[PDB]
Amino acid sequence: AEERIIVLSD
Amino acid sequence: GEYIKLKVIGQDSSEIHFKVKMTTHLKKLKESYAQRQGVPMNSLRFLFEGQRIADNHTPKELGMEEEDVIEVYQEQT
Repeated sequence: AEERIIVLSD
Repeated sequence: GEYIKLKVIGQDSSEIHFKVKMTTHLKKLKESYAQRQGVPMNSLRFLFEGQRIADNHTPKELGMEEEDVIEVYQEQT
């Protein structure tokens, strides 16, 4: 189970 | 810098993290999270400390800090 990071744009 | 990283706990205790700006309206997070579960957003309720997150809430307005947690609940009947 891998890490999931999403970068969101403003 | 003005970004903070948030852990979104889904119903299976799986987690997706988002890096957002302190000033970002949290609707994008909701829409991205619900898209990645393959579910309708209105089937979901996103809570911060039990309190429902609106499309126009921001992390700062809600008082969110780094690594703070959003819980995704099934919407109620």
